[PDB]
Amino acid sequence: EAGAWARIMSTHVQVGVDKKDLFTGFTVTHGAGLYASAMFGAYIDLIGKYYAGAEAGYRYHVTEDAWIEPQAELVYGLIGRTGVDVGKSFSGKDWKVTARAGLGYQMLMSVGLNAEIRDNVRFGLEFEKSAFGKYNVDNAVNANFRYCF
Amino acid sequence: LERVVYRPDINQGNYLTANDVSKIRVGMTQQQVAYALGTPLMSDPFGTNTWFYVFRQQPGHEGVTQQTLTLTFNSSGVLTNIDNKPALS
Amino acid sequence: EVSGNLAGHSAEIEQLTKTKMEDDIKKLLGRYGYAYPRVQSRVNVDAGNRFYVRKIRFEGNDTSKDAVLRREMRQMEGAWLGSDLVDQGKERLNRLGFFETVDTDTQRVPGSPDQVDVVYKVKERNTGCFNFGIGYGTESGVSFQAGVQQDNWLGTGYAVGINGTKNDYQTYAELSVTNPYFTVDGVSLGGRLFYNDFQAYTNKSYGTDVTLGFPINEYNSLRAGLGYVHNSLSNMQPQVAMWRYLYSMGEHPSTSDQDNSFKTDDFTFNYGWTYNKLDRGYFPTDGSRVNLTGKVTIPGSDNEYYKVTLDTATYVPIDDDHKWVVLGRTRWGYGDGLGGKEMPFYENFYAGGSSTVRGFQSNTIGPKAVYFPQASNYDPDYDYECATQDGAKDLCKSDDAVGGNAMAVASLEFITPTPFISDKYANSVRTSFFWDMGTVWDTNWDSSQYSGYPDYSDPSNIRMSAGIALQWMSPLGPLVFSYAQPFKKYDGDKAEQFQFNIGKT
Amino acid sequence: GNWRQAITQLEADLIYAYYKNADLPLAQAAILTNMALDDSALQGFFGVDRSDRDPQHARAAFSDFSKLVRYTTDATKRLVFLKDRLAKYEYSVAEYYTERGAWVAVVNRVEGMLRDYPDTQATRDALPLMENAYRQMQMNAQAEKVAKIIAAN
Amino acid sequence: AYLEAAPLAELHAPAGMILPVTSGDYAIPVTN
Repeated sequence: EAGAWARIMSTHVQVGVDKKDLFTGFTVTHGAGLYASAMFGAYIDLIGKYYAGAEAGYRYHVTEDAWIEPQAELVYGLIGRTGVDVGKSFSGKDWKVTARAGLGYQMLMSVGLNAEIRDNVRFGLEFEKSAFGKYNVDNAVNANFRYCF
Repeated sequence: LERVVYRPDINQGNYLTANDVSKIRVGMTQQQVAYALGTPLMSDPFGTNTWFYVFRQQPGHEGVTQQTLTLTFNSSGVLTNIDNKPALS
Repeated sequence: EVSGNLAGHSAEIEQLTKTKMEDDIKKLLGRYGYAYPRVQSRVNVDAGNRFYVRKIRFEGNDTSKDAVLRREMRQMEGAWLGSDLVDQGKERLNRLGFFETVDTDTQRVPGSPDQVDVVYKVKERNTGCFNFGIGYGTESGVSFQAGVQQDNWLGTGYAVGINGTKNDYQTYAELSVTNPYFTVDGVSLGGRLFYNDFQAYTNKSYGTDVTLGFPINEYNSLRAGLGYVHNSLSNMQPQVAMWRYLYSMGEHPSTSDQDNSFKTDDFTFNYGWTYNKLDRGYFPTDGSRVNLTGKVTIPGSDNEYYKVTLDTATYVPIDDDHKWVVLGRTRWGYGDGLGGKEMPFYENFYAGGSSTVRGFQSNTIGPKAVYFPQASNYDPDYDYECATQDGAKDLCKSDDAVGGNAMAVASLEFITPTPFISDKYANSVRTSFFWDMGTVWDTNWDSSQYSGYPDYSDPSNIRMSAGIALQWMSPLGPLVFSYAQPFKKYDGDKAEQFQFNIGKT
Repeated sequence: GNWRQAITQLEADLIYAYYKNADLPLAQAAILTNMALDDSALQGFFGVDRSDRDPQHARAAFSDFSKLVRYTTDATKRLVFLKDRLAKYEYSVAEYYTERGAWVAVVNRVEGMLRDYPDTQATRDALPLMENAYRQMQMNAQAEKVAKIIAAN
Repeated sequence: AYLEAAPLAELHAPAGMILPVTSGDYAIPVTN
């Protein structure tokens, strides 16, 4: 569950310790930084080195056909960023349809839909937009339809 | 092109051969005639007691060959006449 | 010894004789027209009665027009029955490709000792499909794509399809209508129209064609037709092969000059020959298919050339139950000009791709473009700098395929049973092993003027690859997926190990 | 109520809900009309004449409506409609054979129409087909009989 | 569509002609 590690390169030597679920550790050189990760259903992803940032999230269930999942990630050169996804599934006696959407702050936003018909009809589309960035997407959409005889 | 394009052979009507046609005689019953020749393929839809036996063949890239046999019966089912036309006019 | 109640057919039975022979005799009499002979055995055969067919009816044709099935029979009503006159009908229906299964039956007419009912049963397949979709954004604008293709349109027997697209860089469309039956004897008639305006150099073209054809035998047919294509080119990038052609045509473009134009009006004559004895439309187990077509120019055209293409494949079963099958495929073609004229580059042959040779990128096999040293607004960081005065001072090599004047592709494919059998897969999914190879090369390549560059005239540089492929006639149409690993490649080649496409060809 | 409720109500009358949503394979659990199995939305939209399609479903429908007659007011007109639709099939088959030249099939096929549908328009329109078929041969008496029946009508 | 179908009417023969005998099927009784 824990122990030391070391590696060498062709005169440089780097050492550290891996110690434990939340796992942590550190690294130094003989040129330093920290890292950590966890696997619960939550997760942790932390990286810090002499660039920094961390990502964490968890899938939450709201209904038997819907969920909420935060996956925010920070990036340091501090650049604010976060991402939380949601979704819902649909079904019926002769069909099932899945719709998806999300928002990620930089801020990227997208939507889409996936419909499944009994035998010969398939339809879906996607749209992308963003806001508050140094660049932005005003409006873009892609869509396709198939019907078989 | 009219004489070039392939056409499948077309057969129509019942099969006839001289060996069997010569066996029919006036006085035979409908059962005897049908037995000797087989079931008629055409009859008079409007009530005349008569049977038609027509042998017609038209091979591809060939003319038409046929024989017409008309059989007439009385109200008792007894053959009354044999109309033999070995070829088309 | 042989005896029986035969109508004089003693010579035929003797020829047949000189344990299964009883059934060969049954087949002989079925050809003569005895539906139910009796053989006992020192064999005595009772020929029985002659039979006639009372009527022919179909079940399961919910979408197709009745005329579609009746025209494919050879046994006519009101005539003697023959086994050969029905079995060929059974095979004939399979070749249309409109059915999942074909069953046959013979029924007795109640109360009629010498008449039968001939009944065919089919299950119609879902074969056509229509698609459209869009793409839009403020960066590039909105693009459209749509089209429909069906082999059987509403069950009328007509083969039609409409396709086209419009976007910021090209305009393309085509329309095709073919009637497989124009006359009662099988004379076919069809044609197509298209438009192709590609703005990217500039490449604008359009044209139409009409094709006539008819059968000449049970397994053979002929086709012929006419067409016209307009071609107008401008601002083409100077190339060695391209300018050889231009010099042949009498053009003299300025040295490394991007400001240019060229247009031609070419009238052609179409012809072809086919053979088709396959026993199935989607997954065949026997027979072979040969498709030989070509075109020639006629007086009054700007170009003078001819082109012949051969496309053929053979299926041979290994297993008596047709579960193990070996498939051979080969494709050949050749073209040239007349009167000193070179063949135009827009008719050149290309090879490679999931359809023609697996594991290689589409149209990437063959001679590559060699570019001459100009200036543009893309020179700093966007253009092919060796094509300009600053990036290069001599002829620049590249991997840009230009196509050739000759090609040869062949492959061997080993078709096997699937990992498992299920109702949804038992007759819809098939897997096989294959070995693919082929080559494309040019002609009239003057290797004496360009020595430091590859010699494109040597056909021996054969490209080869192998892999595994999966076929599936899905509810959404034919799909084929495969993976292959190239073994022999040459500098400039490109590869794609995972490829798939629509299972049509 | 609404058909949307009928779909919701499927969680629990069933024949009506199946009919409203064209759940034709499920409406047969009652074993009155199966005519929906003889058509298609695409064929309808383009005005395609379905006379040449499979008539077996129409035959079953005819049998069941006869059983019900043996709503009646409308069922009788439906029986007339179906009978005429059936006659059209035989008519089309006769035309095909006339074009192909199997005159013997034409004669027997039309005679069948005469026995089975003596009151439909398809029969009156078919009558000229027998005269032609008889005139391909030397069977002049039948052509005369056909001409006489035509002149009377 | 079925309500627009043309009415049916029996055919009659000229004197001397006999019509085919009606088959035992597709018989529609007279109703109100």
